[PDB]
This record gives sequence, structure tokens and C-alpha cells, in this order.
Amino acid sequence: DIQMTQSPSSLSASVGDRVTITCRTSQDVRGALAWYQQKPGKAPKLLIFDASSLETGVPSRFSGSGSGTVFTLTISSLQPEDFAAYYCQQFLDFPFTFGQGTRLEIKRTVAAPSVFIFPPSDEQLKSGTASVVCLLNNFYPREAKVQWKVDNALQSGNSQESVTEQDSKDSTYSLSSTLTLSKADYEKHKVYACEVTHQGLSSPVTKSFNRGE
Amino acid sequence: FLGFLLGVGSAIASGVAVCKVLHLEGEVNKIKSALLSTNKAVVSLSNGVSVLTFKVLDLKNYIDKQLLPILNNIETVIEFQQKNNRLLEITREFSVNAGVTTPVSTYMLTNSELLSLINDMPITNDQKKLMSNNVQIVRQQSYSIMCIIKEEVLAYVVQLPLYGVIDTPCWKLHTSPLCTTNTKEGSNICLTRTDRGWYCDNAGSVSFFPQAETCKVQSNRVFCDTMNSLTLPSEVNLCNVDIFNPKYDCKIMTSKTDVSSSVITSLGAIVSCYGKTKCTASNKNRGIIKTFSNGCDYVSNKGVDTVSVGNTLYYVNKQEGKSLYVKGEPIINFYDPLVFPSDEFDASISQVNEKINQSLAFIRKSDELLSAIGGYIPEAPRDGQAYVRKDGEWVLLSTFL
Amino acid sequence: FLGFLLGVGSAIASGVAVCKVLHLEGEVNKIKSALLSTNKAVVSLSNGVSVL
Amino acid sequence: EVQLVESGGGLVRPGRSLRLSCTVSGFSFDDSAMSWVRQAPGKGLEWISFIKSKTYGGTKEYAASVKGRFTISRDDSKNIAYLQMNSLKTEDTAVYYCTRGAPYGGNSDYYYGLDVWGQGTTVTVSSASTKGPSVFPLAPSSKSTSGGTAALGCLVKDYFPEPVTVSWNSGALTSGVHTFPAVLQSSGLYSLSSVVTVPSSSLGTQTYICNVNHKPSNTKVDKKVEPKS
Amino acid sequence: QNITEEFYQSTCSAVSKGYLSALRTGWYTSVITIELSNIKENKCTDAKVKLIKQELDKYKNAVTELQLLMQST
Ligand SMILES: *[C@@H]1O[C@H](CO)[C@@H](O[C@@H]2O[C@H](CO)[C@@H](O[C@@H]3O[C@H](CO)[C@@H](O)[C@H](O[C@H]4O[C@H](CO)[C@@H](O)[C@H](O)[C@@H]4O)[C@@H]3O)[C@H](O)[C@H]2NC(C)=O)[C@H](O)[C@H]1NC(C)=O
Repeated sequence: DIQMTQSPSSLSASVGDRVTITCRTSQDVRGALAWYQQKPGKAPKLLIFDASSLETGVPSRFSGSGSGTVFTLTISSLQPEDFAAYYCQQFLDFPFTFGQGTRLEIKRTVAAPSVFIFPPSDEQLKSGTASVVCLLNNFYPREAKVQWKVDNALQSGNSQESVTEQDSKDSTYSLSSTLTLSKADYEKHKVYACEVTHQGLSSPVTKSFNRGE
Repeated sequence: FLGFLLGVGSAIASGVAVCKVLHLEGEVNKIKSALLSTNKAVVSLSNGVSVLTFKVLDLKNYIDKQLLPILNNIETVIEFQQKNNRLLEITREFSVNAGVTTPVSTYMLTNSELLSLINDMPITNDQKKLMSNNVQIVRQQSYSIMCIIKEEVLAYVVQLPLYGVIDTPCWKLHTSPLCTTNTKEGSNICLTRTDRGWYCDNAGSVSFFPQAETCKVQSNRVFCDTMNSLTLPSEVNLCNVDIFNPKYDCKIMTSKTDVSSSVITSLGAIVSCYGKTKCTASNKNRGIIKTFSNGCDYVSNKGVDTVSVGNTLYYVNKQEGKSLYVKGEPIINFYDPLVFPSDEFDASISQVNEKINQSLAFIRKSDELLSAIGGYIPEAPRDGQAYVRKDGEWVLLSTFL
Repeated sequence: FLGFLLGVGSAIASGVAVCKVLHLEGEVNKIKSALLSTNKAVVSLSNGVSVL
Repeated sequence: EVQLVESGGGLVRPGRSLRLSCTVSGFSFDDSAMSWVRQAPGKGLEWISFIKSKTYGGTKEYAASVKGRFTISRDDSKNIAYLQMNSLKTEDTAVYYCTRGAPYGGNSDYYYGLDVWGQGTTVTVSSASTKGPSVFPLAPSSKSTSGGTAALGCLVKDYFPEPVTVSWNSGALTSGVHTFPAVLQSSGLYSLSSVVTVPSSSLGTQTYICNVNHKPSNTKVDKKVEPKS
Repeated sequence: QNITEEFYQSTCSAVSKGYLSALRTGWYTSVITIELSNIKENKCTDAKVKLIKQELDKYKNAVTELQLLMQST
């Protein structure tokens, strides 16, 4: 197979800015690069074929360039419609392997998250499991680190994160990390803490609770 | 291809008509008095026809006013040259072209003056817009007939085009030879559509231009000339979708010359690869992307940059558009090569089918009379004695007994 | 004589292709920046083709 | 005019078989080549298979990830292209798109891109059965609500298959609501959380009820979320 | 705009649809005038007069050539 490597994987930019996504290949594909636009959930759309040739119906702001190993996709003046995912594909020989993908997000001023923690309900404890929920509400940028501390012991392999899309109004993200434990393991300890590390906060915020209150 | 079917017309016949009108006495004075105040005016001549009039250079009000009193600083020299150079170049262009020049040069009529003439032309605003945005094409379709130089003005008529048909749909037909693909050399037969050229809708019929070299194209707009056109019925377009339609007899051309060639279209390329010729279609980055088999095939410009047939390299047009490949059996396979009329130029589908019925008729009829016209007895030997009929011969009757 | 047996081609198709490439944004600035020092240079366009 | 409609998706047990069918409408199917590309939940695009036109043989080209398990085929008589999925894993759960390979010219065995794309069909491979959800409140504290603006929510746990509709106060509460995307748990069942930010002063007085509707099991659950003690 | 093209394999031909007409149907005539001055001869040996005199010679020879050209239509 021929190796595809897109750079960068994530890109933050505002409307009217000039952006450039790069696609590196392992071999000389002889200018057989393709650029596609995929909006979340919808089918991808062929934007650029050959090296620089533009597919019919694609606006003039989309430019393709590069040759041999490095290929560049350029958007001259950004529009609110161009914020989506972009994939490069090789068409030298089979397999027609795809690229890594590039998420294109709307740039915004930094906003520290609102941290909350929710203990497991009494209705759930009667069933056998326990789910402790930590919520990071309305923050930017996307990158955030969440650590669970049970009796000040860091946990790994039991949390499961889930993040919302960029808000269409304020352009902020919201994250929900769920720590899953057994009823016995939950009732063995007493202090449960969620440590949030993010760029907007100078020091990591640790929201915690104790079994009972 | 079908340019011989066109008529023959006199191009500047209209302008010369106005030209000879200016030769009459006093006619030039009407113009000189009309332009005595302004530089542009409307003059209705003796025959009632109204024409625009323009004074582009006034050496009288320079030589008699600014130059004469000195003859009765150095800058005055150069100023004269700048004023006189146009008169010289207009002279040069005339003295070579025998008084009739085309296209109309910038010396004969600058862009400002031409746009002024278009602005005062008595036609619609849409035509003013069209002629103003395409002045280079209007120049190529205009003439400059030198008329008279009478006391004391120089005069030439500029014959401008009038576009009475605008914004109707047009389409260009490209054709190429369609031959069979046998292994023997002289065994193949060829057929080619001759109706290639430009077509435009016009007054419930179609204007056909067989010499597409004379039609000029800017963007998606086509400036053609009706003088070298043909007024065909609307049904002519059927020849593209149904060549065997009875309502229109489509024109073809037969031969036996199976040579390889290519016809670059607006959005692609036709390749007729016959014989041992090697024909390919190539891309500027990938290289060869198709090796044509024997026959007539097509390749769109979507991703193709060059097309090579034999020793010939063609660059295809990189215009944006959708190209559609319509499948179909090559109609040349519908013909029997043993009765195919191979010397046909001004031919058509029905003319070829009727020559085939006629060629076939004589064989079935000659066999219908000759086979068997020997089923009858001939004439007995015409000597003295009598002959009776025995087996297939005339036996001497005297043998009984 | 046998001129009808010839094919039909576009003469300026290549130059017009380079022309349509020159309409793109920044394409003219690459040339103006390349010839800012000398009067002659070799420039590779966006599609990789190198032209004088 | 040009349309690709893939069909035949849905639920299938791990190790079973499922045949996807892509119907082409709008152009000549015989002259064109078809390809299958899938996208896993949360991951990028993955190229799966490719079948050439009749003109250039009948060559089926597969990707390394599904070679030997998947099989592409075509029926030109009815303008359809199949993707037979055998020996299915849980990793094959994805959205399957049907695409058309664009020849480098009008007709050529070299392709520059995927011209037309179908809208896709969702294929879920899981051993799990149909199951309603359990709703648990993510209640705040009744002693020390933080900030002036507090957040509360509902935890919709252990349900199959996707998806569930979560509303707050029967549709009256909309501002500040974040219903997170579902996450597949280690048990094979899904679980999501839907939260909402409300003023802290309304916590002790206002009633907040989340309404979860689960169509696959026909389960309607309204859970009132109130602080502890 | 929005240009199309179709290729018919049965007849080995191609049609390029999507163009607009601009046919020349008739003619329109306009008269352009250049007013000249009736100067009989350069009636007048310094440096500047030599140039102005031969430039007037260019003018008179041009109108003479146009007079010879006018002798036919
Ligand atoms: C020839 O005719 C065509 C029409 O037949 C026409 O070109 C059209 O121009 C418009 C201009 O806006 C195009 O509209 C947009 O095109 C972009 C290109 O990527 C699309 O992304 C847009 O889709 C949006 O729709 C989603 C719906 O939810 C949005 O959420 C999202 O933001 C998408 O961006 C939108 O369609 C139109 O696509 C073309 N169409 C074609 C066929 O070219 C024009 O008159 C002529 N063409 C030219 C080049 O002049």
C-alpha cells in the first residue's frame, strides 16, 4: 500500500482567512491526488482531481497544487460553508487509500470550561453498577485532559469520554466523561474527584464529592 | 466541408451603394455643413437613407489656424507629426488594400470612435452591449471602403455589422471518418458525416455554417455570418440523435481510405485509429492513460491533456464542461462491403441505400431472367433439312427412317 | 490535394491552457516576484509545468 | 438526475453475512466503474472495494482490511452493484457509501477520483439484543451549587440499538441543553448523557424532567432530576 | 456559463451544445470624414523649417496618393 499522511489533523481558522492543508505520500503518485470535502454525516464531495484540476461546480477559492510527494489544498477566502472535513486520496494504483483527514474548525477566543461532577443515583446503585459523570461545559479550544481520582488514586481504563460538536452560535465545545465502577468497588471508597486541565485555566480545577452528601 | 453548397454574395455591396451616393454634387457639402459644429451627426442623404457621420481628424483647423501664420519653437514640429501620422497610416493601409480594408484598423477608427458609433446606432440596448463588449470581433466583421476626397474633405465609409439574431441556441458538430477494422489493407470501407460546422436557431429554422473557420467564438458567444450560411429545417438536428431518420436525409461521404486521424472538439477529442497506427491519449502528470483500439473512439478533456495519433501530437482544449459518451454500434457495420458505393462526396443516407438497392436489383433481376432463360429450346440449325427435338439437341429428322 | 483526409486540431490550445492557469490568484504575483530582480527567469506554475 | 442509492443495511450478528445493494439511476451503468467506501463512527474514510467496467474486464479490487472477507459484484441487467460481506466483525460497523470511479478520460482504465457518491447506508454489527434504556438523574447538590449557573442532566444507560430522543420539560426547555453523542460501552450497549445549564436559584423550586423516547423498544421514560437530600 | 458536449459512437461524431447566437444579419453604413486644408505650396533654410517643410511634403503626397486611389471605387 501507499502511505498517506495529512497535516495538520486539526485546523482552527476564522472566516476570510487563507488556509492550506498538506497531504504527504510515500511514493511518487504521478500527480494522482484527489481532494474531497465531507460535512459531518453527509457524503463527501469531490473537490479537486489530478493535481490542480477543479471539479465542475467547485468555487474558485479552492486551489490545488503540489507534485510528486507533497500536495497542497488551499482555500483563499474562507466562507462559513467551507468548515468541514477534507480528505486526500491517491489514484496511482490499487488500493486507492484515503488520507488521515483534516477537521476545519471556527477559531474563537479562549474560554475556560465550566466543571461539574455528578454522583451515581440511588436508583442505579440498586442495579449493581455506578456511573460518576464529569461535565466540561462550553469551552475552547477542543483539547482538554480529564483525570479521575478515586481516594486520590488515578484511574485508567474505566472512563469513557464523549464530546459535542462546535456550537453553531458561540463556537464552544462541551465534554462528558463517564467513570464506570461496580457497586462494591464504588462503596469501597469515599472521595471521588475529577481533575480538569485546560489552556484557559491557569491551574487544573479539581471538582470532587464524597459518598453520602 | 459542404462549403460548395453555399451561395456567392457581394460583401461591400451596401457600402459601395452609399459610396457612389457621395459622388453627387452638393452631397459632400451636406455632411461638411452638418459637422461644422459638432464632430458627430446624423445626415439623411438625397435617396432618403439616414447615415451616421463622424469627423475624426481636422487638419484644416490646425494647418490653416495653428500652422499657417508661421508660414505666412520645436514643439510645434512634433505636434504636427502626431496630428499627421494618422493621415499617413490611413493612406498606407488604403494604398495596399486597394481602398477596401478588413478588419477595420485602429488608425481607421479608434476604440473610442467605434464605441461612439455603436452608442448612436439605431438598435436595441442588448445589441449595443454586445457590440461594445466585443469590439475586436466587430472590427473583424466590418469593412472600410474609401469613397471620395472632395473640396475639401477626405471621406471613407465604415461598413458595420448588424446582429439581428441574438441569444438563440447554437451548437457545433464535429465529425471524423468511421471505417471498418479488417486485417486486409484494401478490404475496408469508410463513411463520414459531412454536415460538420456551426448550427444556430433562427426564425423557426436552422442557420448552418459549413465553414466554421469563419465563425468567431468569444466565451460561449458565436459570431457567425449569414451570407455564407444555409437555411435548413428544424429537423436537421435529428441527424445527431437518429442518423437513420426518414424525416431528414442526413448527408454522408463514402470512401475506402482508412487513414488514422483525430478531430479535437470543444470538450474532448475524436480518434479514428485504423490500420497499424498507434494512437494514445495522455495526461501531463500520469503519462499515457489510454491506447485506442482500431476504430473511432472518443476521449473527454476531463483529465486528458494530449492526444497522439501516429506521429501527430494534438493538445486538447482544457475548457470546463460535461462530456457524455453515447454508446452505439458504428453504422458502417450495417453495410455490406461488397455493394457499398465507395465514390460518394455529395451523398446522403438515402442515396447510398438507393444505390445499394439498384446494385442489388440488377443482380436479382439478371438472375431472374437469365436463370433460367436457358430453360427454353433454341433455334434448330438453319440448313436445308428439318430438325426434330431430341434430349437437349436438334436431331436430324432424316434419321426416321 | 488530399487535404480533406486530414484531421482537425486546435492550434492555440496549449497556450490558452497556460493562459487559464495564469488567471488564478497569486499566479501573476509569482511571476512579478520572480522578475523583480532579473528580466528573465524560469517559473513553475501551480500545475507543476515549468515555463519561461 | 444522477443518483446512487445503497440499501440492505441494518443489524447483523457478528460472524453472519450481509449483502449491500447499490442501485444506479441517471447514467449508463455498464460503461462506468463502481467503488465501495465506508466510514466508521468517529474515524475517517476507508476505501473498501472497486469493480471495473465491463470494457476493462471484470476485475474486482479489494482493500487489505476486507480482502478475503468481502466480495464486490455487479448486475448490469438491472443496473445494480452488490457488496457481499462475509465473516463480519464488530469493526465493520460503519456507514457504507457507494461511489463511481471517474475515468481519466471519457473511457479509460485509469481513475482520478470518485465522481458520484451515494447517501450511504448504516450497518451495525453487534451480538446484543433489543433493549430499553435505564434513565438515571445527574443531580447537583442541595447544599453548595456552584457559580450562579448550575448544570444538571440525565444519564441514559444500556440501550440498543441507536438512537434515543431526549427532551427537557416536554420541549419547553431548549436553551443550554447539550445531549451528548452516544458511546458504545464494553457490554455492547449504548449510553449517552443529556445535560442542561439552569440558574442556581431555580434548583430548589423548579421541576426539571427529562423525557427519553426509545423507538426500537417503544420506551418512554420521564425522569425528574432533583438535588440530593 | 454551462456548456455540454455529446459523442455519438454510432456515427463517429460530436455535438458541442450550450452556445449563444450573434449572427450578422444585415449591414449598417457610416461616413467618416477627415477635413483637409487647401495649401498650394510650401511658400518660404534653418533647421526647424526643414522638418516642417518635409512634413508638409508628407501631407501633400498623402493627399495626392489618395487622389490617385479615389480614381477608382
Ligand atoms: C452552471 O449552473 C450551475 C447550476 O446548475 C451553477 O453553479 C452553482 O453555483 C452555486 C453557487 O453557490 C453552487 O452552490 C453551492 O456550491 C457549493 C460548492 O461546494 C456547495 O458546497 C453548496 O452546498 C451547500 O449546501 C448545504 C446544504 O445544507 C450547506 O449546508 C453546505 O454549506 C454546502 O456548502 C452550494 O450547493 C452550486 O453547487 C453550483 N452548481 C453547479 C452544478 O455547479 C452556475 O449557474 C453555473 N456554474 C458556474 C461554475 O458558473
